[PDB]
Amino acid sequence: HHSQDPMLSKDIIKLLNEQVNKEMNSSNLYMSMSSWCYTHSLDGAGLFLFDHAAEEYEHAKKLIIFLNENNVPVQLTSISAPEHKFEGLTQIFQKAYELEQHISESINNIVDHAIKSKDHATFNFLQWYVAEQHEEEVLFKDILDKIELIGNENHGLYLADQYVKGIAKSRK
Amino acid sequence: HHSQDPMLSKDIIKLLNEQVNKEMNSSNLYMSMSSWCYTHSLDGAGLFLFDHAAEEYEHAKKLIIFLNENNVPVQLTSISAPEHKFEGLTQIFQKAYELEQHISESINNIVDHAIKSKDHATFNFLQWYVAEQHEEEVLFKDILDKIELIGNENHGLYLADQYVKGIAKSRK
Amino acid sequence: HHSQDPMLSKDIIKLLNEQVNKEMNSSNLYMSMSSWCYTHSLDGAGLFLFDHAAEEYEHAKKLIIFLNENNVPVQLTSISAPEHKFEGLTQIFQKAYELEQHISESINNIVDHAIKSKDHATFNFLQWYVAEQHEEEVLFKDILDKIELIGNENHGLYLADQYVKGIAKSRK
Amino acid sequence: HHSQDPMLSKDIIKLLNEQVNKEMNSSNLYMSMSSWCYTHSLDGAGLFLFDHAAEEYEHAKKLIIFLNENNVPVQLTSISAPEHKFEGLTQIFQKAYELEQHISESINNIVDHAIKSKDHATFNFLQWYVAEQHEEEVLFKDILDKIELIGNENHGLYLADQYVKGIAKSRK
Amino acid sequence: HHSQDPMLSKDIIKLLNEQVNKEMNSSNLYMSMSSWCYTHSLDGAGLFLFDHAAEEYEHAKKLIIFLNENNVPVQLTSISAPEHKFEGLTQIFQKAYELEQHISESINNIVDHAIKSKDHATFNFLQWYVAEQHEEEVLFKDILDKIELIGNENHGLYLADQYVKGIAKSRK
Amino acid sequence: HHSQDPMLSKDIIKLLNEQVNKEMNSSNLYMSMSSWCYTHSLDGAGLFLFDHAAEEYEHAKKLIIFLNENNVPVQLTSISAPEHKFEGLTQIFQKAYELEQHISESINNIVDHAIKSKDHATFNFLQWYVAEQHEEEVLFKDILDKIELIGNENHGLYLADQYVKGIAKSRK
Ligand SMILES: [Fe+3]
Ligand SMILES: [Fe+3]
Ligand SMILES: [Fe+3]
Repeated sequence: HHSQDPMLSKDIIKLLNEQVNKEMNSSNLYMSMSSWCYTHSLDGAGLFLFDHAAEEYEHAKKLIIFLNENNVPVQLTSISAPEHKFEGLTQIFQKAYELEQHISESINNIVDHAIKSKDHATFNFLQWYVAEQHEEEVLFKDILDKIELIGNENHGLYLADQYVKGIAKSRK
Repeated sequence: HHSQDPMLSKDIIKLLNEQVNKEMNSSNLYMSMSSWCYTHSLDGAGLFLFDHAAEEYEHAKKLIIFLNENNVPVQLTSISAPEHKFEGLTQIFQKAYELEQHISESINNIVDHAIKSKDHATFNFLQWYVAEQHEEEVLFKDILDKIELIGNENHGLYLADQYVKGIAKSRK
Repeated sequence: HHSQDPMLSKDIIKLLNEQVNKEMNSSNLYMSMSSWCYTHSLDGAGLFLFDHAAEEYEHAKKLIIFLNENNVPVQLTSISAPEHKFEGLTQIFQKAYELEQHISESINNIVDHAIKSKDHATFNFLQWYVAEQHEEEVLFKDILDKIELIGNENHGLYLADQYVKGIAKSRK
Repeated sequence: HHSQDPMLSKDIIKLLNEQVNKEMNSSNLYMSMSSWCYTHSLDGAGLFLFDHAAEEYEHAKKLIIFLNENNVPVQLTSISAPEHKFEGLTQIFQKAYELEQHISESINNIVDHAIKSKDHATFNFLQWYVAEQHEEEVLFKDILDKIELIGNENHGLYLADQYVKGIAKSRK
Repeated sequence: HHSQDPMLSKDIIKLLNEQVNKEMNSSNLYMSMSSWCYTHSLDGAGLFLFDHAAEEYEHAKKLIIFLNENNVPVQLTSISAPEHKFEGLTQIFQKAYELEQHISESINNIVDHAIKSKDHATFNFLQWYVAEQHEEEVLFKDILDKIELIGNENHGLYLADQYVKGIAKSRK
Repeated sequence: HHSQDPMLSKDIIKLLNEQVNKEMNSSNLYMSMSSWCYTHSLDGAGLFLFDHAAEEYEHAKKLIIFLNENNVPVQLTSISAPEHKFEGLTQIFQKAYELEQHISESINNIVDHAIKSKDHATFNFLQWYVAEQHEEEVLFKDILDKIELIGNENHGLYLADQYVKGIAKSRK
């Protein structure tokens, strides 16, 4: 039996497949960061990072669904082993913010390419992912600002972790 | 600051971390199988395997949560790129059933090691996973039985797919 | 008394008027394909196609609305008689799939042209149309995939027409 | 496979098909009339005529449904480009009123022919259409009467348009 | 303490801050136009323009919120004293329509610069403003059309004002 | 057509017009203060100051409405560019408190003048603005006291910002 060919172009397909893989690699990094937090008495950040990892996995799932609906093969490659050694809460969120910047940029690249290809079906699809990612990027900026404002004198780590715990619970 | 040590023993920790990575590998193989289905007109199987893949990741997450609560560092390894090429619906489900059999034995091995090293907190936490995994294994057996009963003469494939679609929709 | 000039530019105006006429054309072609179906015992496909025709005409209306609100005169041209002879269920849905592909492209062209001329009012207006059209194009791909999976052995036509009836009942 | 032959007679079939084409032609004429009004600061009449154009299209769909149900092929022919230049509001509604009288007459002719041929299934079907068309004819007569009562010295045009706008909102 | 850098580029920041100040200038011109209306017995126009001025300030606030969330300093300049003298209702609405045209182009220019520098978070945030501004521009076109249709012979002004009053009350 | 003259005296008119302008200049200063906060990791104060700016703009709007109702021309002059450089959270609220004192005094001056002119309509109108302003002045005193009580050792800025954030949210 004959199945219709992929409804997207080759280049867009490769970009989307790679984006799936990035979100999965993010999801695992955030779980590793979360574990670091949980095993260094920072369960606030641990919870926050664990839930954020599931958001990133949710993005991968949504990209997959869009691939499936366009009859495009999802070609999953490996998910890299995440970094597991960290210096502290601040460094974790500094790395997290940098990652979220990289992810926003990776989406921009696909969106841009959609515009050049005049693939507006894909452009239109992504816009929801653009908006969501922007809010995530802003969130990590805010958390990082806050961790840095509090500092790590005496009870500062505890205060930071309680602040993040509040965000985790708010965003449920 | 001092954070308490891991509350489980070295050997249990190794088995549990192995199982997390194993569930993640399975999850991605199911995603790949799902995509094959979606790109060969079998959207019922497609959906079924997509939802099943998501549920295997949920198992990995549940193990991670248990690890975190016990102050055990999660050790996420690289997740293997799944097989992308399959011969047809029957062979996907034979390979899936065989995988679920292996996952059931993996879990049995951890539970056995818990009994033997007298870790009943772990024994007890795992029971819920034993029961859920057993239902998943039976389900794959039943799907395979049905695929084999229908055959692929004439519109056997369509019928098999619609049947699988019904299962997927009833489980949501 | 003086009425404000058209709020869109000449090129955009022409492309939008041409799209109005094309949607009217496509509506009539789907009506004709629907009638073929109904007069050859395929009332599932006849309903589906009738309701789709109605929806093409709704797209026409929405374009007209946008033209009116911008003080742009609507220039309806002749609608040519649609094709009325067809070879069968598969060939109708093959043709309709190709028409949907062509419509998706005709819209991508308008959108590109909006971007190009910085008419973002019109870009923003079209995005709902891009989204809807994508879902229609996807739907015809899925219906054509299912018809080809089922085939026209024995009661294949019946099964395929009943599947399409299911779709039609579901979309209402 | 054998599909049952048309349930209606040749003559009725031709008259119903030519009525479908007339209603589609009317719909487009009404759209063109609406556009003239919207582009000459007469949005009351613009709305009114657009909505009336949609209703004429619904009449065409209902005739098509009847044909499909009787296993009669629908034969859509060319729909001619409507007139797009008009002299003013009064002329538009004079021309519309004349068209509605012609529409009423063409329906009367089909009903007469059903009686002659003792097609009472058709006669019975047409009754709802006779009733609705008479309501539409009266409506156009009433709007024309009001347009002629108001005049176009001096803010006559505005008052007429506001009155028509009131009707459009009331009927929807 | 270190606070993260502005998340947007220099050129976008300049365009956005320019737009904030531009919306504030417009807002005050609308307030001034409103007052002229209120002091020349045109309280319908008065209300309409007051509410519209308040809504332009809301646009400035929405831009500011976006700037704040991106860690971009808001640069508020002096806001120009508006024109206080006008010739009449028609000339107020001609000048208002011309302003809305300019505001629509200003926004188009920012959106275009976002596409070009691949800032889609900004592109995406702005779309909502494009759509709202388009509706505002159409509204001013429609009001001007109506003012021009009614004229100012006899109680044309009263009628125009009452019409505008109706619009203002329906939009609250 | 003849419009009634202003129902207020010249001196009161000039005072009220100036008060409109002061509240607008306040609104923009508070937004500048708010931006400073938001770009120095103080989003609590940023939110609080942003919302307070909208309260000040609301006062300007209410003064405007009273002018309009008395047939008094609103003669808007420029809104000065606000200060944008600040040393810290304490200095911001020290400047804010001083401003609120100046604003309370400016209202007293108009109220006083109303008493001397025996303009009791205006005296009565303002009393609501007197009460509101007094509560605002007390608020800034309280916030300033609190910021000064907390200090800016280690985590003091964070604690102050969280305290203010609590007020912002309370007052919504
Ligand atoms: Fe399983
Ligand atoms: Fe009148
Ligand atoms: Fe505007």
